[PDB]
Amino acid sequence: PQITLWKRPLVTIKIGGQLKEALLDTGADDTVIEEMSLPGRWKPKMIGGIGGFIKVRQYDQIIIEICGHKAIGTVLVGPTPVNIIGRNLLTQIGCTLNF
Amino acid sequence: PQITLWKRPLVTIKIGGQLKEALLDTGADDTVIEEMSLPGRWKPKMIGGIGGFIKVRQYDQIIIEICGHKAIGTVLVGPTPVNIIGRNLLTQIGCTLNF
Ligand SMILES: N[C@H](C(=O)Nc1cncc(F)c1CC[C@@H]1CN[C@H](COC(=O)NCC(F)(F)F)CO1)[C@@H](c1ccc(Cl)cc1)c1cc(F)cc(F)c1
Ligand SMILES: [Cl-]
Ligand SMILES: [Cl-]
Repeated sequence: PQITLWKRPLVTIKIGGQLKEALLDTGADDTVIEEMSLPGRWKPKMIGGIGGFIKVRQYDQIIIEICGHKAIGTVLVGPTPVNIIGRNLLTQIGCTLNF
Repeated sequence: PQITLWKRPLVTIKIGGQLKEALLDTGADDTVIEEMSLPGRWKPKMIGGIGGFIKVRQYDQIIIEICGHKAIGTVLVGPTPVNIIGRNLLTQIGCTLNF
């Protein structure tokens, strides 16, 4: 698909058996989801951006389905104001910016 | 151009006759630049990011070139960690997300 940017590029994702809405964010290095349980090992991480830093849990090798495309990668879980799909997963679905 | 996301989508911008580097950010509603002088009057604005909210100065109808494409619109100035080109200007340059 071709997604215009007149509104926030929100899409449905499937993660940890749950359907959620998330923002396709080219400015994010990482994928960050609001509090939820994920299986496996995790380690703490700090991520920064506008407003400063938040502490999150880093889960590796998490399968995700984004707008119907399956991928795998690291998923961070913590107090983000919005679920964001960052570059680490956007690359896997072949997402590019075009102008 | 077509920009992949294996690395940060950093581009050159020109504002106030000066070249700067900025991130093309589909997750950002607005465009926010690090401290600099801009002409005219400004209005107050609060923006929220991954770590919370920050106060910025809102300047309207600012001429800005983004990766060689001319835009004229709102630019926020404040304590952002990186210069961000958000949707307000990505739409002016005809940028879309594609996969
Ligand atoms: N309204 C909010 C917004 O648009 N804020 C905004 C506006 N204009 C310029 C900006 F910059 C911003 C800050 C966000 C941008 C998003 N992409 C980058 C993320 O990357 C890093 O954090 N670090 C990497 C590096 F930036 F440092 F490089 C840079 O921060 C929006 C939002 C809030 C937080 C986040 Cl995370 C993403 C989106 C939102 C809030 C909500 F509650 C519900 C929603 F649907 C949408
Ligand atoms: Cl990853
Ligand atoms: Cl590729």
